[PDB]
Amino acid sequence: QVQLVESGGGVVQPGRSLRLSCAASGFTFRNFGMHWVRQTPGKGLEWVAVIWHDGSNKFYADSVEGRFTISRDNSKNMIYLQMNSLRVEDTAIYYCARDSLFYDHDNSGYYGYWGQGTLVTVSS
Amino acid sequence: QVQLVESGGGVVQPGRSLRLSCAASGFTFRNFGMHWVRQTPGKGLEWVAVIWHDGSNKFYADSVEGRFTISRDNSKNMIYLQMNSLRVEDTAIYYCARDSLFYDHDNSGYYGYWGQGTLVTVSS
Amino acid sequence: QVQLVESGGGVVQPGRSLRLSCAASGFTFRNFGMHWVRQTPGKGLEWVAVIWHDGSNKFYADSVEGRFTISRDNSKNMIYLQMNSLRVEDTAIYYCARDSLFYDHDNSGYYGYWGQGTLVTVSS
Amino acid sequence: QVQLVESGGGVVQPGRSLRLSCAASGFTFRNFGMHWVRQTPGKGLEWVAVIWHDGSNKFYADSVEGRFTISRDNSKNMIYLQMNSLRVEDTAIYYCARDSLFYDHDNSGYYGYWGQGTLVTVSS
Amino acid sequence: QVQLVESGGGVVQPGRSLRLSCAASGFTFRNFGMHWVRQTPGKGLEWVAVIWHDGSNKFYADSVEGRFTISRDNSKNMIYLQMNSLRVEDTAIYYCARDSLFYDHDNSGYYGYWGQGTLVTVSS
Amino acid sequence: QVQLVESGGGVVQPGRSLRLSCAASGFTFRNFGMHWVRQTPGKGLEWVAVIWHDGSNKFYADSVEGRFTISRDNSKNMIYLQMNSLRVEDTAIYYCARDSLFYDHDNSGYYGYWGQGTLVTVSS
Amino acid sequence: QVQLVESGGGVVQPGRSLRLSCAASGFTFRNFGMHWVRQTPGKGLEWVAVIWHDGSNKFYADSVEGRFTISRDNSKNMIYLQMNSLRVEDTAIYYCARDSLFYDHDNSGYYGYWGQGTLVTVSS
Amino acid sequence: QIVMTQSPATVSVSPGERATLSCRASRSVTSKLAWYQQKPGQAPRLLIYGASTRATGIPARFSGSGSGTEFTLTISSLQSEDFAVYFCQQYNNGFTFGPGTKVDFK
Amino acid sequence: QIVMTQSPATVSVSPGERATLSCRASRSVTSKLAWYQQKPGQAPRLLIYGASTRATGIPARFSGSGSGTEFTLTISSLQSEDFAVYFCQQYNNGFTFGPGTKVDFK
Amino acid sequence: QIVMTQSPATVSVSPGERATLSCRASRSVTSKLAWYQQKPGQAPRLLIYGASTRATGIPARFSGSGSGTEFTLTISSLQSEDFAVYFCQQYNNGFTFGPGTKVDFK
Amino acid sequence: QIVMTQSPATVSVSPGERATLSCRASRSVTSKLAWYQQKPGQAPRLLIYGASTRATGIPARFSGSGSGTEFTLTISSLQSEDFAVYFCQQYNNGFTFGPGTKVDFK
Amino acid sequence: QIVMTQSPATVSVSPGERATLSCRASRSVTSKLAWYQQKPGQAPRLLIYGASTRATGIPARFSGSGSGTEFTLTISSLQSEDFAVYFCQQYNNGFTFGPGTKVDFK
Amino acid sequence: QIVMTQSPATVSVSPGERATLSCRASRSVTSKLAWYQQKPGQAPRLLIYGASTRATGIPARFSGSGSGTEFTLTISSLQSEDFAVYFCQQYNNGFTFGPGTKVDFK
Amino acid sequence: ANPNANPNANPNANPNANPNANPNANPNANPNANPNANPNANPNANPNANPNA
Repeated sequence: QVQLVESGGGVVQPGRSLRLSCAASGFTFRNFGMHWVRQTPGKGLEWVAVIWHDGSNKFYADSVEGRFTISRDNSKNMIYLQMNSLRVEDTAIYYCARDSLFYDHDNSGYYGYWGQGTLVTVSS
Repeated sequence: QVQLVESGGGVVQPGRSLRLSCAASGFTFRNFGMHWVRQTPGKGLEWVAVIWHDGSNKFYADSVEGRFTISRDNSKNMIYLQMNSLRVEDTAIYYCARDSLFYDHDNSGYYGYWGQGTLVTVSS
Repeated sequence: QVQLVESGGGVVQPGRSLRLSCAASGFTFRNFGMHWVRQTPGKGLEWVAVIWHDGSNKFYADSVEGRFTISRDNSKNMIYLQMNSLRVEDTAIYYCARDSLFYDHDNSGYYGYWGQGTLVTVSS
Repeated sequence: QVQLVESGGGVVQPGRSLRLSCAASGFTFRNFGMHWVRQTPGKGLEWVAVIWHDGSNKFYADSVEGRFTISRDNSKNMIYLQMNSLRVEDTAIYYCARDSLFYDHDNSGYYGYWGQGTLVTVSS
Repeated sequence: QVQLVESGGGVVQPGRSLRLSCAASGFTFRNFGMHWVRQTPGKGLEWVAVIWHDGSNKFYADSVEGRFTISRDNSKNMIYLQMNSLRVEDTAIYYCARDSLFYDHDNSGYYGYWGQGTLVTVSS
Repeated sequence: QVQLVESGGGVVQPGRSLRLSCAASGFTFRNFGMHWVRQTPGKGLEWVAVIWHDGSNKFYADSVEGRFTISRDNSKNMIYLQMNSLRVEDTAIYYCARDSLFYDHDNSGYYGYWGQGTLVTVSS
Repeated sequence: QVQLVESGGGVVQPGRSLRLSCAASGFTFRNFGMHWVRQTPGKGLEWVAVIWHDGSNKFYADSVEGRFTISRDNSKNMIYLQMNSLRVEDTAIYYCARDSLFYDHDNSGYYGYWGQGTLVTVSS
Repeated sequence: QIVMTQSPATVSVSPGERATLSCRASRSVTSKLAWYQQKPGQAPRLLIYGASTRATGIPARFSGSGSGTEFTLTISSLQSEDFAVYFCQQYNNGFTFGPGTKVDFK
Repeated sequence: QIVMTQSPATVSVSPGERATLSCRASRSVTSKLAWYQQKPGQAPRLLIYGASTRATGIPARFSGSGSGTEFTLTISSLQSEDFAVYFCQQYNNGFTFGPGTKVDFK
Repeated sequence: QIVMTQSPATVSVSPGERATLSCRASRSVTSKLAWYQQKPGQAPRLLIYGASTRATGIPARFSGSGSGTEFTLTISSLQSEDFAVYFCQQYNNGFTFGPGTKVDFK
Repeated sequence: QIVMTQSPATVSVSPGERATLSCRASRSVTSKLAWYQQKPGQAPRLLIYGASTRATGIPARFSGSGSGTEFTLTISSLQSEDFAVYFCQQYNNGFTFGPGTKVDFK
Repeated sequence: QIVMTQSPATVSVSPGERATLSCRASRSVTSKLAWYQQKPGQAPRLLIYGASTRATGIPARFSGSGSGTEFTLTISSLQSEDFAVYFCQQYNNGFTFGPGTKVDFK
Repeated sequence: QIVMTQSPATVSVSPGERATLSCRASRSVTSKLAWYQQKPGQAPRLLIYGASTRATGIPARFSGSGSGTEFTLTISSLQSEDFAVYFCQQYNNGFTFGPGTKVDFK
Repeated sequence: ANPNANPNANPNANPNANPNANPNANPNANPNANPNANPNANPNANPNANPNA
């Protein structure tokens, strides 16, 4: 019973800062890498960032490079996405997704377990 | 004389928790990692979990992910397998397995020494 | 907003040592490899050196092989270029350039983001 | 200043073992592959062995196949040649050579920079 | 001194499996491709299989296609031939033969060095 | 014992897509190229498509140009034929055929080993 | 369904350069050679250039030799025609034509399939 | 990076027949491509990973195939509870998604 | 490409007799022409390949010959199992098959 | 992960003969494969580890071989005690076992 | 390594007219050739990467193309801000730049 | 593939007399043909490779020549140790050997 | 591999005159051929690499040319320090040198 | 001459190709290799790491 629950959603103004949180349970949190996925109507799903199991490596998409900051604490089984300098293009639903159903060395980078998603919109 | 004696077997109804214990003697306990191996008639041997020498890291199979917990203390030379949320797919013999015959960097992950194991059956 | 600023420029005599620095911000510094580009009036742009993301590999142009040294510090977001045995034909404007706009495995080596450039003059 | 110096030469009896050492300076050693070139008077220049940049691959001439071992230590900027089962026909001057003046993918195998050479003689 | 020593020969019943092993010494094993050659009295020499230098490509004769499997392991300087579904037509002396005397790009496919050979007899 | 078995047959409506698969065993799959052959009662045998050993080249018949797509998976020993935009003229039995009995450079393009075939019917 | 569509048309001044592009779909693009055919009112139909399947050979008409350049990209299924040093004699409709209906070794060079054509006007 | 295109955007079918869904990538993806099913109101569900391997719990009705640049998703006998929008992802070079295609009642 | 024809359409020969099957190509195919044997309900079997060479396991009863545009397949002493339909294929230019010739009891 | 298969499932062997056991993996395993012997009522015992190296106390009777996706276990001259079930394990990517093969009296 | 050349050295184009620049390679560079724009007193700006792909933020006015040894850069309707010197780089083999082509008023 | 025939099967020669051997190919082989010498109880030894090139350590006594479908091996002054059976191999199309020609005392 | 020949073995030219050296290969070498200059007691010095490209620091006096199997090295107007032995190397297939041609006073 | 590709070419592999390693390959380190970090590497902790001391 793996449940991923997102939080930290709401409304904010452009140029401000927002922080998203994701809580993970039902699996060994420290043994897997976590992702964030964005869904904009009219465009489809869009990848945001990935973090290694221990947080050693963090990779971001081009559209969000230099503004979003992903982090993790294996002691609380929680995932964060510190989202600075939000822009009007960022209105979407953010999914906390897990990499791989199980560990296959030559097959990684696909999201097996998704969360219900949180809505983040920016306007005035 | 590396001897592995297992215990904690019995009958547990589905949805309840069972705990297995494995007492090991005849070798330096804290210097090796221990495994649990599951043997089901009609399915054969199936890997369950592995722990590190100092208990820093824990890895589980996909079928037992999030339900089974492996623990180890070095002062009593014993490993444990806390099995919550038992299901009828889990009826089998659980073996205590030692990793490697001797410490080699490029060759580890084979169960050199085995214990007799206990029968854990779940039903109504 | 990827901002690159060079430093360490000035006037030195031939045969002396000069050390250029380049501070990077606005992106994940440790995930990309940075270059150095030299612009001599009357000759145009010319490549100098490249460094891997972790600093594992370093490559230099033939005109600067054995005299120039490229290094990086991922904990300070700085790119360095130690210029030993400096000569009169190395007088130019040095640009700190980042490789690629985003990560594409089959397309790498172009400078998406340039610094403003520093002036190094070697004369008596 | 590409400087190559050779050592380990001298006089040996046939059938004995000799080891030649080459010290390289003035360039990034680990980025280039090195050769050994043999000059026998009355026969001319002859190639002996080649080693990749990281020592991955080693190719020898037929005349020295199975008797000579080439190696490199990228941390010490040193090129080695092990001369086992030495015979009279192996008496010559041995040149430490670097492949290519600069990296060209479609042009490699020529020796841009040579060492001064060391004399190895085999007789009773 | 290129020396090839075959082994694994003997007598087997038709339809059973026999594995031949070929030990090579006196040359760089990983740089050359190795062959298997079959000699039946009354018919002459017959080619069986060939393996590339890295083991990437394997080719077999028509009479042994799908039944014989050639393999190599460069870390032990050994050449293997797995013979499944043996038939009475497969009795012969099997020679381990190295391809070419030296590397020539436009001349390859001749056996410069042959092994001593081993006898495989199939009958009841 | 080269056995070729196909699947993916059935009844489809005109204008829809069907995918045929062909499993190959008993020979080195990646060393040979495979064909698809069409047999229609009242018209006879017809050629459809060919693929190279590594899948580099694909050639289709005029009547199937742009609608059928041949592909191969050398890791699973399977041959596939995607048949989009099906028309009533495509009702036939499709055979998986291997090119040539053995390698002959000047003689290739005949189907030595066939499969049993599958029936594809297009109708309303 | 083979469709050829041209683009890049328009009006240019004499002595300037224009680039026509042709998009191809509905067939295996990399297996056929493409042509450019010119139609000037009052003169009739005229051939311009031809390119091999992989672009190894390119042949131009006498009137366009040395000024026009034909190329192709098999990864984008597009045919180009660089028209350098244009003159008033080049005012015509340019068609993208494919060679032959199907592959016949002794019958090639006829334009089975034509595009809709694009208009290039050279004037001031 | 690699741009994914799906065709057709929408397909019309009645329950009980076979539905084919196509995914095409600009550059080669070898055999690393995943399919996701998203119904209105909740997150997409991983159906197929690799090129044809099915996720645990996915019925054998969902069949995937293809490699390189051409990929297809085939449903043997399309049912009612599974009418949704399907997405195509490649994880060989970067992480991109397809525009998504929809299955609808006929 | 090359249009292949066979003559006669059917042959009637008693067992033990010699049956000759002819084949003609529209254009020259040099020495690249194979013969296939198909029994009802079975996949075709390669008997002769190139112009005359015999596939492994084919009895010496089957004899193929010819070159250019005139090819013949000769069965010296036809047995009971040699009653089938025989196909003529060229692979010199393209891959085309003949209409097929049936061998029937006399 | 990696799926293991063994063939034949059971083999009939008289004492003094030579028995061959085959193990095949779906994907490459390089040189990390082990063979285990289990007697009825007994825990499995490690015979061979890595690809061919023999565990201490194992007689030279047992000879393992193979690399990549094909592995083989052979027994030089089986006595009565060599009749049991044998398992094939890989520890290169995950930990998966084969179905297990049995040697039975002929 | 690879010597980059551009022709003509200077091109005179009035605003609203189409300007074309050429870049030629000694040996084939496949499709790895980037274009840069430099205004006086400023660092070069990446316009095109690959062979035709446009950098983010670059107006659709800049349209480049070419592969192999012949590359071109086309400005569909040159504005007042498009007066600068444009450099041609190849990164297929080494990192070499072109001499640069200047666009000036007519 | 290529059928290799040697003629004559056995040649009678005395020491000091020049002995010749002939090798013929069914189709063109160009200049890829090796000669091997096998003594009773010994593995074949490579004498000549290519069409005339001599293996290292082979006395200049052995002389080969020919190209296409006619290859000959000539021993200028056959000594006492030159009595053996000589094999002819082609490696142009496949790897086929000849039946072998034996030289014996006269 | 390839046997490399040079002709003539010795050339005599007065200072200010043009000296030409020839290099011939047994098989095709294309455009992979280097020239080396060795003075007595010194290591060889790379003059030409490829077929005509000149190493850095070598004056424009030395001009290499040729392709395939015919290669020539031309010294336009030889000075006093250009008296040495010139070696010809091919690196197209293996690494073979030439015997060396000496330039001497007249 | 015919500009179309030849479907009658040999689709089978060529065993006559040279099986020996080529010494003429470039031994110099390639500077054109991608210097950017690879995001597609496995982010999951490896269970096959040695668990002993």
